[PDB]
Amino acid sequence: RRARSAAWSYIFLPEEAWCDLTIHLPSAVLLKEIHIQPHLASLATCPSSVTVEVSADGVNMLPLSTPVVTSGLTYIKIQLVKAEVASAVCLRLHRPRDASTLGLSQIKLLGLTAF
Amino acid sequence: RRARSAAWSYIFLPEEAWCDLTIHLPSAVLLKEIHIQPHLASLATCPSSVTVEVSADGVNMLPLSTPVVTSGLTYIKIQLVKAEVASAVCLRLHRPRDASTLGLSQIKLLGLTAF
Repeated sequence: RRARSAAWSYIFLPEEAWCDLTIHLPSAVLLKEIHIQPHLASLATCPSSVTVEVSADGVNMLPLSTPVVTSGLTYIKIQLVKAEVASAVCLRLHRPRDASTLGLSQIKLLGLTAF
Repeated sequence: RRARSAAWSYIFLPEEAWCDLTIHLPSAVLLKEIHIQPHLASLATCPSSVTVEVSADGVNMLPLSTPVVTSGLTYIKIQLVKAEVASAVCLRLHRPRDASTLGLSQIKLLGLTAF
């Protein structure tokens, strides 16, 4: 807490409105919750809206729902009502409403494997 | 900048969702823009939505429009299309979306007097 430096910072072009982060798990697991941690020192760099793309095959992303508004949140916790298999998870992050830089502290993919 | 302490901090009760700040000008002036500065060190304490109540008589508040969403903004600038007389300005500030404390740095009422 109060690290004052973003772990990952993205610079937005003026034409660009969505930044993609794609996580390829080594094997397909059941996915229940996804936790995204914005930068606590500056919530101006927090994304305005985050939609979540998952893929059971890992190459064809069939996402989950509408984009969730994440403005003014110290911690983004996205929880699935239905747990679904996902060998790859892609995250489209919108441009922040005021700042032009995207600040993320940590991305967590919580779930269970079989066997 | 980076003062790390809010100039004014409000503690929210769990039942309370709106906090009112009422500014009584000594004389009625034309009002064009209202500038509200949230706490720059922590935008978790920034209000989620701010509606603006003005009053020409100063005792009967006839507000201006729907509440403006202010989540994730380093600076709240509210500008009137039509300048209206206002001897008193009241500001209802919503509870922040994540934090339970309201952090404001400065409130500015920009306008013109006659004569």
